[PDB]
Amino acid sequence: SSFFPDFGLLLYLEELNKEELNTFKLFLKETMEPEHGLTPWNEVKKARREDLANLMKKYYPGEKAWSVSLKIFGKMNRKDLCERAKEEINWSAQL
Repeated sequence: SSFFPDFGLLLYLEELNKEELNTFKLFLKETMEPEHGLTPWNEVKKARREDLANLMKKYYPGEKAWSVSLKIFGKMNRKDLCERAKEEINWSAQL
């Protein structure tokens, strides 16, 4: 359902350790620029996880914030997260 934007993004950010979260922010900067410009980066680079999930949903509404994060997990080699997402999305659609 609507689980993934409402709850999913934050839950997955919580599976990132401190170093991985910094890697995530850099991938996010790289994907948001130059289209979104330089304004969001100031929010991003100081945001804790809950704050990061919220600000992503401003620029990437609904499932878009979730979709952007998943691609980043794959690029940063957190393939365990990509696999869990597959499992969850596939089960949910079967409901």
